[PDB]
Order: sequence, then C-alpha cells, then structure tokens
Amino acid sequence: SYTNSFTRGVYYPDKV
Amino acid sequence: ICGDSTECSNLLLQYGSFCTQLKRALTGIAVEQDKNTQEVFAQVKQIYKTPPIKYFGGFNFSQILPDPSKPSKRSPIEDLLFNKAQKFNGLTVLPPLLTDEMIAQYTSALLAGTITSGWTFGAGPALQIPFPMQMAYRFNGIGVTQNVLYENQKLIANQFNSAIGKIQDSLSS
Amino acid sequence: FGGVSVITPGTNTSNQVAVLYQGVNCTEVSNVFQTRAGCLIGAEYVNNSYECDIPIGAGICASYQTQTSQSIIAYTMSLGAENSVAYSNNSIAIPTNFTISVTTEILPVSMTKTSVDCTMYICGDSTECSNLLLQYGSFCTQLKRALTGIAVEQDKNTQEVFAQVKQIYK
Amino acid sequence: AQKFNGLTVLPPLLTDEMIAQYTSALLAGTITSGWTFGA
Amino acid sequence: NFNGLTGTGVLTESNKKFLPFQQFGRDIADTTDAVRDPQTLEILDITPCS
Amino acid sequence: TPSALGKLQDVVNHNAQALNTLVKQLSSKFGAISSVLNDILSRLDPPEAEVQIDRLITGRLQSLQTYVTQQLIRAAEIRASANLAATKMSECVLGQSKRVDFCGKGYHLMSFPQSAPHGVVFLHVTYVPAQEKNFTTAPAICHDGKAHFPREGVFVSNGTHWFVTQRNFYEPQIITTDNTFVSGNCDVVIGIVNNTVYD
Amino acid sequence: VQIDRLITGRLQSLQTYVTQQLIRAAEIRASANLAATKMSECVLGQSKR
Repeated sequence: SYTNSFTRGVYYPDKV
Repeated sequence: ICGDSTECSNLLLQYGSFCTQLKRALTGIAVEQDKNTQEVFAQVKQIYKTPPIKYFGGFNFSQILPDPSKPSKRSPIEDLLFNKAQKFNGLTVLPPLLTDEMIAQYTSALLAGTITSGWTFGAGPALQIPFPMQMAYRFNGIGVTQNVLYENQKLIANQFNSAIGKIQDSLSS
Repeated sequence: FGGVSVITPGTNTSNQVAVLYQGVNCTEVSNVFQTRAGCLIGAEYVNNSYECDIPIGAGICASYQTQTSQSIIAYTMSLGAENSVAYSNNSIAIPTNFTISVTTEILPVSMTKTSVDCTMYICGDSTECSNLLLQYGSFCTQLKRALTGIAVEQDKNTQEVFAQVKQIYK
Repeated sequence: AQKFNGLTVLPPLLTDEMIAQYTSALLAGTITSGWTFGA
Repeated sequence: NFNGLTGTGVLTESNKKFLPFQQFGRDIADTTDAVRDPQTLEILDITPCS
Repeated sequence: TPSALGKLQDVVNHNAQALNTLVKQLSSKFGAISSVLNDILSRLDPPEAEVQIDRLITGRLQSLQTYVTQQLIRAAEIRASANLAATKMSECVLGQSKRVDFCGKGYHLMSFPQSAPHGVVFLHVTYVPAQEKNFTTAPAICHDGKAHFPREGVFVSNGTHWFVTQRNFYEPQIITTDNTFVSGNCDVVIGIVNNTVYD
Repeated sequence: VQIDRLITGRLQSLQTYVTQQLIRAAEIRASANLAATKMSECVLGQSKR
C-alpha cells in the first residue's frame, strides 16, 4: 500500500 | 560564467553570494527603468481624445496629432523619430512594461488635454476653453496683453504652422 | 532557455500562483497563453482591461480577480478612463466650487553612517596577516577616506535639509 | 553593537529631538509668518 | 576553548534556554553568540571583544 | 496603508542586506582549504599558509571594494534625493511656489514638513476646483464704436446676459469700465459679440 | 586551479559590467527625473523659468 506524507520527516539539523 | 560543467556550479557557490547581488542589482535597474517610464509619461488619469473637428482656432496641429490612417496610430513627426528575442548566451533583453502604443496614447492624451484644457487638466478637472482664448491667457503670463493676439491671430497662426513645418524638415535634414 | 518567474498574489490572499517562462514560445513544455515576453502558464487571458496590478511585461498585467471564482487572470492594462471633453469655439468650463486636498510626499534624507575597520575585517588577530595586507597597497586608506566622506556628506545633507533657518520659533 | 567585524555605525549628528525641534520651528514660522520668516 | 570552537570575546550570562541537545548556536550572520558550559551545561553568552 | 513608507524602508532594507552579505561573505573560501585564517596558519606550514592566505585576502579586499562602491553609488543617490527634498522644502514651505506638480498635484497653497526616520514628509496643501459648469464665452465684446477686453477675468454668458467671472471661480459680475480696456474697434477680433458696457 | 582563475576573471568582468550599468542607470534616472519635471512644468502649465 501507499500513503501521503503531508508535512513530516523534518529532523533537527546540526546542534546550532 | 559556467557552461554545462556540472562541477563549475559547486565552485561558483564557494565564492559567496555574488550572483544574488548581481541579480538583485539587475532587477532593481529594471524596476527603476519601469518606474521612470511610468513617471515620465503616465502623469494623468483621464485619457483625453481629440475632437473630430480639427479646427483649433486656425492652428494646424496635424503634424503633432496622431494619424489614424496608419495602423501604428502615431504622429507623422514621431514616425520620423522611430525611423531614424536574442538568447545567444546568458544575457537577455527584457521588454519594457509600456509598449510604444501605450506611450503614443499617453502623448496623444497629453496633447488633447493641452489643446482643449491647456493647464486646468493637470491640476484637477479638465476645463474646456477655446484655443484663441487659451493663448490670450498664456500671453498674459509673459507681459504681453491679450489684445495683441486678438489683433494678429492670423500672423501668429501662420508663424506657428511655419515653425511646425520647419521642425520636421530640420529633423530630416 | 529563459528565466522562470512565479507570479504570486500574496500568501495572505491565497496560494494559487502562475509561472512565466520568459523567452519561450509555449513549445518547450493549467491555462497556457503566449505573451510577447514569454509563455505564461497558470492564468487565462481576459479580453477586459483593468489597472495593472502585477506587471508581467510588454503591456501584459495580472491580478487576482473573480474570473466568473477567485483565480489569477491576465489582461492588457488600461491607461485610464477615457474622457469626452467637447472642444468648442464659444464654450468654456468655469468651476463653481472647490475642495482643499492635502497630499503627502515621502523623500529620503540620509542613510546609516557606517565605518568598517580594515585590519579587523581583512585579518583577525593574526599578527602576520597585517604584514601581508600592508604589501597589497594602500586600499585601506582610500576606503576609510571614502567612508568618512560618505558620513560627512550624510551629515551635510541632514543639516541642509532641516537646519535651514536659525531662529527657533515657538 | 551587532557588528562582530568592525563595521561601526556612526550615530547621526542631529538626534531625533533636534529634527523634531527644527520641524516644529518651521511649522510655527509657517503658521505665524508664512513666508516672510524665510526671506 | 569551549567544545573545540576556540574564540575570543567577553563571556557573559544570558536568559536564553537551549534545547537539551543543542550545545552551541549562531545568529542571523552565522556567528557564535551563545554556547553551553562543557562541565556545567550553563547558558553562556559570548560577545565580541570590546 | 503600511506600504506608504516605501523608500524609507527600502533604504534600510538595502543597507541591512549589504551589511549581512558583507559579513556572510567571510565564511566563504576563495581557493583555500577553509575560511578561518587560524586553521590555515595552524594546520599547514607557513610556506603554504602565506600562499593560501593570498586568495582569501584578495577575495576579502574585492568584497570590501564592491561594498564601498555600492555605498558610494547609494550615497550619490541619497545626496540627489536630499537636494531634491531641500529644494522642495525651500520652495513649498518657505514660500508659495507656482511650479506645477512640484508642491503636490494642484494649485500649491501650503506645505508642512515633518520628521521621519532617515527622511522627511511634506503635507502639500493643494487647491482643486470642482463642480464645473459649461458657459458660453467670447473673446471680447463690441460696444457702439469700440471693443472691450477682460482685464482680469473672462466674458461668460449664462444664455441670456453676459458677465465677467474669475478664471478659477465663478462670480457673475456686471461688465463695467473698471475691469476692461479699449483697444481698437470691432474689425480684427474673430468671435466678438455685441454687448453693452456699464459706465 | 585554472578554473579558479577563469571564474575569478569572469566574475570580475561581470562585476565591472554591473557597476557600469549601475552608473549609467543612475545617469538615466537623473535625466528621466529632469524630463518629467520639464514636462510637468512646461506642458501642464506655463513656467516662467
């Protein structure tokens, strides 16, 4: 099956 | 700067934000030229039209008024001025916002306002006034009384027509 | 090739946008309309004429108006409402009333006077970087003189714009 | 002080108070005198 | 020499609250303006030398 | 309308963008291993560090020169605008200018300067006529054996009678000898009407 | 190493062109302001200058 990811999967960048 | 050169862009990105500054400067220049073209000609809101009867007291404005016979709808003197998409590599030419037809219409509206109103159209509502009476009041602005015009209107119209005719000859020669 | 230009009527208004491929005849790849400046994809050409809201190019102008539905339309900008002043040999228009109108005009005067340090911007501490910087010429003196002149010019502008009179009238 | 590299921002000579006083003096002259105070 | 990023300037105390995983931090101009204490996790404020 | 202060915010945004770019262009290397001079001086040997620092110092000098040139151009533009504003103030506030469109659109009456951040605002008081009416006019009137021209006004007609009114306001007044002057007879002016003057 | 010199020379030439265009645009802006003032003072009225 498949699904839509509206707005997710954004991790934090380097520790700044 | 770079050709296809998939590795040249990675090196160009290392020199800083030079391309961004250059693009911003070019966009600012384009917007400045557009604003200049807007503020020079587009100074009035109402688009005035010339009356069908071209009898303005005896002064022949046929050389400065737009000619409806030709499809460009321009003045015969302006036709002498105008008769006097390249994408090779990178640098392109952007077309102006106002075309030649719109500038010609602006000039024709300004000329119609100067003929019919003279000076009241530029400071409010367009107030109609005969041209022999407009020149009579324009003469009062330099010291000469208005009776001189009412006495020598024929000579003044002849001199004005002669000067208008000689302007085109001087521009052609 | 060309330059892609995205026409946005404002994120607060809506999210529908239109792209403009400057220098394309709509042949190298939604409403599609060929303009004199490029291929406008994302808007339809309306035969009406309104004021130029978003300048597209070569007379074309776009705006976010109801097509019937709120969408981006395309049209030729109108130079203003036409007038029918009937010139006559014995007719004149004399105003009977008047309306005092106060208008505003915004004009800049000066900028922020900035002054950079040559040995601090070019080099850090770096006791040996200054020895090499002194060998590249005397550009630091020219730049400092230019900045001082700019500051004095801004001060003179602020003085000549406002400080024109001497007596302070209350 | 947000420079971090030496780009010092010199403050203007005439402060906002002095510009406000100049504008108030010009307005008072335009109200009381109009045009004779400038010539 | 906090956490390897050697620099110079005046060390002060700010009211900033770092995340439990972010150690250092930059500003709009991408310059180190505040770091955590190595052995104390205190929110220090590094300012440019006068 | 928050967009009324266009140029006042535009100059500040341009200055801020120029400063931010001049500061950000220090972290970009111009042909070295990195951008920090300390890393070049510590990692590599001096005979290579003094060679690799040349690209960095040349890039920094070029960036500073570009910034100074842009600041000079912007300062010239600001000087032009400041001279324009000073002339505007000296001609509209300190007097009554007759230049069209200079002290606002319309007949200039007054102007009130106000302080603004890095700028000046002028409140031009303009005189705008309204409620115009179409009247029958004539260049001059013909008396029994002479002609009369309007001294300060215009010969208008409401349809039956003739009156002299101002050029910017309608005030019907009888045609007397105190507002006219005789010059010639009724043989050279085209459009002269036959009306009687009041002595 | 050679592409660095090439891109440096090309960027310098492009920056020189942009600076010349900025100077010419400032001159054109001055001329356009003068022309607009002249139009507004001679066509929209009878200037005594």
